[PDB]
Amino acid sequence: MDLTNKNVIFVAALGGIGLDTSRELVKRNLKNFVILDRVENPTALAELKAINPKVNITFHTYDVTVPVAESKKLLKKIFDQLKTVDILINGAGILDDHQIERTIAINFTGLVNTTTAILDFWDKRKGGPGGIIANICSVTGFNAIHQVPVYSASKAAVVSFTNSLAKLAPITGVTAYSINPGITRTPLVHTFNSWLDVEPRVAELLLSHPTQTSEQCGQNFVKAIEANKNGAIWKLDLGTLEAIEWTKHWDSHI
Amino acid sequence: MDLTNKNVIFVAALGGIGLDTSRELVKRNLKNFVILDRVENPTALAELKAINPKVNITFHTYDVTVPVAESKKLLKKIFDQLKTVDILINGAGILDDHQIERTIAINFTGLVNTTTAILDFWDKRKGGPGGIIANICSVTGFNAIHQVPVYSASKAAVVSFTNSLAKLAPITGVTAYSINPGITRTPLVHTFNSWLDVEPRVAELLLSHPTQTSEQCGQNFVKAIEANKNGAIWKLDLGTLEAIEWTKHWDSHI
Ligand SMILES: NC(=O)c1ccc[n+]([C@@H]2O[C@H](COP(=O)([O-])OP(=O)(O)OC[C@H]3O[C@@H](n4cnc5c(N)ncnc54)[C@H](O)[C@@H]3O)[C@@H](O)[C@H]2O)c1
Ligand SMILES: NC(=O)c1ccc[n+]([C@@H]2O[C@H](COP(=O)([O-])OP(=O)(O)OC[C@H]3O[C@@H](n4cnc5c(N)ncnc54)[C@H](O)[C@@H]3O)[C@@H](O)[C@H]2O)c1
Repeated sequence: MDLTNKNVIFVAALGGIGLDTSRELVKRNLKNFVILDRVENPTALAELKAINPKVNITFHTYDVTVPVAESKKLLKKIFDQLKTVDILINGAGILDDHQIERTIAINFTGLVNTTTAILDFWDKRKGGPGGIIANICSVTGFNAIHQVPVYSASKAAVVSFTNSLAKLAPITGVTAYSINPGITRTPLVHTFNSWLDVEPRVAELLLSHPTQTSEQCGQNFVKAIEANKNGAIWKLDLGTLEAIEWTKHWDSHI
Repeated sequence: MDLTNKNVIFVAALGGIGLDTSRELVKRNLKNFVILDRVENPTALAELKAINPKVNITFHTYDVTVPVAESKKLLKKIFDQLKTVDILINGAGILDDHQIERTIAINFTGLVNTTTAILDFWDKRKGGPGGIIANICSVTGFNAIHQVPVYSASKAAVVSFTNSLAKLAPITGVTAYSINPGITRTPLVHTFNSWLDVEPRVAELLLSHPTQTSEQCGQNFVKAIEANKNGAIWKLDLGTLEAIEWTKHWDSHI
């Protein structure tokens, strides 16, 4: 996949991992880079506009906890403007296991709802052109940080969901793969709440082991996009990029 | 784990898999068998009472979509009466990928919230005795039925969540294992909605392959309880019982 003159929507482009991924994407000579995020970051937006003024960067306010109808409304307006959208990147995430419902709504439900909304425009069954979805999950969706079990469970949900999207590609025309960063030095993991405070020092303990920077993660993120492998499960851990194999513990046979 | 004179709470005991598991549990000479389910099934309750009248069977109305505080209120009352609860079984589940939010709230969030509620009474850190949690998940949490990707992703979440609980047992005193039925002939899978109707015949196609009855599933369910393995991931597929090994794709090192 050649990103030149592509139309990309990035949900939550202006967060730690997002911003660094966004800096790399804008170097690729996108036609349109649409940022959907809950909160404006004018600094980050100004930066990204500086990096490559050939790219048309647009920002819409977007909370992923809104209902599908709301997402549909917003996507209609984007599709109306741009006509075609090549790539959707779902990047919204909260780490805070004192916030059980909000964790799940943002990390899992919200990702599912944006995806369901964009399938209205993409589904080949309704005559749509198909599309590519890049889901930011997490290595914690493979194997939990069990001191943040809710966070990890929500990421396990999106890894599964993403795997199922990729299997639906022949019906929907929409391919999908997950991007799963290992521990990355962003503000998200700087400090955070463990579930029932089983481990109040969970951030300090995590950053006592090998981490990666946002930038190395950013770089590998765009490489995974350009590889464009339907069904890939990308691990971006410790500055590297690798596709993991999902264990087949059971098969539905359909 | 000898079930004799134990106090068991079973969330959603009166459903297809539930009822058949409940029939086997009441044969074990429980002191107290507390059924929490959204809806009364008097027929099922009468049956269960008939099977072993030595067991004290109690029914409380319980929707798992209520807030933790609500679950805490209800559990307080139960713990008040019984004093001690040995085992909590979380069995609520809906299969219906036209109901995205409800699927996630019931299958994932609700499980997480009941668990979080009961830890108030169990957590050894608050001087509680600890406790045992049996989570009914699903083989779809290992490997999706991708025509019901939301359902599968919700079950992947609770598999993960349950694995993490088991790792937290040294801190909380609460051990936990999942029970993961293969396709079982209950009403749940008789007919159901695929996500975006990618496959309207998903039930008919699933029941064209080897299934198991509720009864064989029920029997194996109680065996897994009696094995009482913290951390176990029980597959109950095709009339059998086996613990699967979770792939270590990534380690947090904490
Ligand atoms: N940092 C890590 O170690 C790490 C590891 C694995 C996976 N992840 C995942 O990577 C992504 C970003 O993580 P990060 O380090 O950049 O965290 P971060 O705190 O820097 O920001 C994550 C992004 O989520 C967005 N967001 C949060 N709630 C939202 C909502 N309701 N609607 C829209 N956007 C919302 C924020 O605006 C931000 O842009 C998330 O999906 C996250 O869970 C992070
Ligand atoms: N039948 C299968 O093939 C199968 C396979 C694997 C896992 N499971 C899981 O087993 C559990 C029950 O499955 P089943 O086949 O017996 O389904 P079922 O339709 O017969 O009933 C499931 C139970 O969930 C309860 N429930 C639903 N919403 C609830 C809510 N809001 N609050 C409280 N309880 C609620 C129902 O009342 C019922 O007791 C679920 O976790 C389900 O997903 C089923």
